[PDB]
Amino acid sequence: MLMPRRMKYRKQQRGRLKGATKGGDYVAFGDYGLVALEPAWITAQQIEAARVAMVRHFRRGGKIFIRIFPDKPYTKKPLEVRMGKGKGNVEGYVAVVKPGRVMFEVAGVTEEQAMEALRIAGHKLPIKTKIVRRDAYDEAQ
Amino acid sequence: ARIAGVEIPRNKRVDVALTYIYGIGKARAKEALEKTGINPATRVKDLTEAEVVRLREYVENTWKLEGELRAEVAANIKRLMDIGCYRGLRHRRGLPVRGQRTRTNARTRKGPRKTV
Amino acid sequence: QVLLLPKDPDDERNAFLEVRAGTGGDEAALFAGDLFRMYSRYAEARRWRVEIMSASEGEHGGYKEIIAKISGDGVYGRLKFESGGHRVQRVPATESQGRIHTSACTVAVMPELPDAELPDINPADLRIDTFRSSGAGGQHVNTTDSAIRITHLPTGIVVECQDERSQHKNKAKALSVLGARIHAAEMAKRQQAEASTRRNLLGSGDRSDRNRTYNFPQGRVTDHRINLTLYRLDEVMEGKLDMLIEPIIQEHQADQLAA
Amino acid sequence: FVGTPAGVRAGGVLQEIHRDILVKVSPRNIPEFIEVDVSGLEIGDSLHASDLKLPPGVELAVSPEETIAAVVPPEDVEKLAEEAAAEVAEPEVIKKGKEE
RNA sequence: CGCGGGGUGGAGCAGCCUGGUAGCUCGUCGGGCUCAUAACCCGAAGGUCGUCGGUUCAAAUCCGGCCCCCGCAACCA
RNA sequence: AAAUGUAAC
Ligand SMILES: [Mg+2]
Ligand SMILES: [Mg+2]
Ligand SMILES: [Mg+2]
Ligand SMILES: [Mg+2]
Ligand SMILES: [Mg+2]
Ligand SMILES: [Mg+2]
Ligand SMILES: [Mg+2]
Ligand SMILES: [Mg+2]
Ligand SMILES: [Mg+2]
Ligand SMILES: [Mg+2]
Ligand SMILES: [Mg+2]
Ligand SMILES: [Mg+2]
Ligand SMILES: [Mg+2]
Ligand SMILES: [Mg+2]
Ligand SMILES: [Mg+2]
Ligand SMILES: [Mg+2]
Ligand SMILES: [Mg+2]
Ligand SMILES: [Mg+2]
Ligand SMILES: [Mg+2]
Ligand SMILES: [Mg+2]
Ligand SMILES: [Mg+2]
Ligand SMILES: [Mg+2]
Repeated sequence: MLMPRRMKYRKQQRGRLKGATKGGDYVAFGDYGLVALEPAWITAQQIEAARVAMVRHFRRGGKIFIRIFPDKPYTKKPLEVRMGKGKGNVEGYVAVVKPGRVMFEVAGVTEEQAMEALRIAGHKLPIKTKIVRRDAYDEAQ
Repeated sequence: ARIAGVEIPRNKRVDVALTYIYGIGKARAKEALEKTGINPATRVKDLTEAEVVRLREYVENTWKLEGELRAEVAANIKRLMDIGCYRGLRHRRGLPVRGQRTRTNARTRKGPRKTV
Repeated sequence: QVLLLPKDPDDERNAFLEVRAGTGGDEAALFAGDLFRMYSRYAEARRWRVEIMSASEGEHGGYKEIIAKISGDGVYGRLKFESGGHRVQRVPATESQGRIHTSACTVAVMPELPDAELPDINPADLRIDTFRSSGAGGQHVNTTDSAIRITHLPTGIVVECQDERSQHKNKAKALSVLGARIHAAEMAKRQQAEASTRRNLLGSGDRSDRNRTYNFPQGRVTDHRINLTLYRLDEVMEGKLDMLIEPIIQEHQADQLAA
Repeated sequence: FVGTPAGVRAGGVLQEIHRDILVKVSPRNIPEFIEVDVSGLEIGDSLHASDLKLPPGVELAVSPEETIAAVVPPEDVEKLAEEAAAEVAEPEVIKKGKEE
């Protein structure tokens, strides 16, 4: 699944989840988008489950665009160790997602297909989502 | 490169020295030394520059030598190889061409033995 | 005659050829090398990758064992009739009288079934039992449970450990030994299945029994399955033979088809 | 985008890279659209702004190398199996110090 | 999960620490002795140095991350 | 001070 091919540093501080998205808030490729309504670290497991959910609905046809990428390493200490002795090991990677980001985009597909695929994909994600379609507001960006 | 592109051995009789040219053998050696009237026994160190340019001018115009000769032989082989004749095929696979036996021998064409 | 009724898998897959000496000693091993050269002369005659993966040469030559992987389309379907004991009657390479000795060799033919490496510990079939350990440790052995005791419900293997103090260090060794028996018990039932099959094809009757006999006196290459006798040993025990297996393949259709 | 690309007939998808184009033109001269013939596009062929037939009085304001449309292969469940069993090499860390 | 040792031709080992050349034994191949095999004699072939990297002008070698393997440790309740 | 040669006169 999705993870950086290489990195400068193995482990990354957790940071914060303040505010609306920095960017990526408008539809830029497909006809419909799935927009995040609340902040979270989205795992590559969740991303790929949403993706597979969409292609397995389309069955054959369409095009999916994944606009978030999990580049942030996720760290966890081995089970049953005490505090200290350094930072835990990297167990996975997450994509930081804040309210308003277009996470996925679909094209080449009917409206009802796009509505249904993105809905099922929303059920694979740990946040509330909203389905949107391309607008003049999007094109004007 | 005195004559004719090659620097023929000095201290040697002119007839023998001339054979050190690609395209001139002993036969053509006795030929050019008659038609220029130069003693065949004389050493190349003992030639006159008159005789040198004399022997030079004749030899370089009567027969094809060194580079131009190599160019033709190759083209002659290049043609047989391109027209796809049996003679050509043998040249393309580096095998003997004059109907020689190849179960044994053929070492001059084939090269030293490749173990198996 | 509508040859289009019976079905068979494996016919197109890839086959192992295990040729071994039988009755005869060193001369028998010699003829095991003569047989392999034939399956190598013929596997080239349809363009089949014949790999050699195990063998044991005879002292005077040939092969005491020789095991090969013959790859290509239709490998097993062509060669499945070569399994058994092939008999020879010839003047050995080890006798100066010229007395004739009757030896035999054996051939195994197995199609490869997408081999192995597949199972891995999935939880729906595991009931894990936790409780308190047994022995020294003080009031901690008394209170903290920490003795993991797993039970693999489909296979029945129960490996159960109490060595390190934490049940999670104990969980690790419990899982890491269940696999060592889930794999051990499957690899047995597959190699127990590999010796029940092979023992039948080769047949202990390698004195003189099953398939073919090759006359070197008069050249009568015969297959006792049907009867068909011929003199093609020159053309068969020195090359391919894809056409002289055809009656053994054709008479084996009408064997199944007509009944 | 006038026409149905033949790649679309073969199962593909027309990715509409640009849905408009940047242009210098007079206000008295504003066209309503610019038609583009995409029916010739296979999987996966592309059109650029150089291929645009411009109406009179309108001048391209982007580089003609700018790509404007493409016909891409579709999503396919048949590929899911290889993608799920595709093993990924773990990320390499870029070396610092006496390693670089 | 700690600690410290290893992976180098087909098999078994050396080469590292003081970087530039990969060697030893058996084995494999071709030739001889013998009626023939072994043994013996002659000659020859054979290595991504576990990987992913890069240090250095230069890595089997030095230095990191990973994948295996070997030994030890895992105590006071 | 140097081994072996099975199995159909
Ligand atoms: Mg923090
Ligand atoms: Mg999380
Ligand atoms: Mg963390
Ligand atoms: Mg603890
Ligand atoms: Mg504590
Ligand atoms: Mg810590
Ligand atoms: Mg941690
Ligand atoms: Mg994770
Ligand atoms: Mg975001
Ligand atoms: Mg949700
Ligand atoms: Mg912008
Ligand atoms: Mg000459
Ligand atoms: Mg055996
Ligand atoms: Mg007790
Ligand atoms: Mg106590
Ligand atoms: Mg307790
Ligand atoms: Mg040693
Ligand atoms: Mg060692
Ligand atoms: Mg030898
Ligand atoms: Mg290393
Ligand atoms: Mg080196
Ligand atoms: Mg004590």
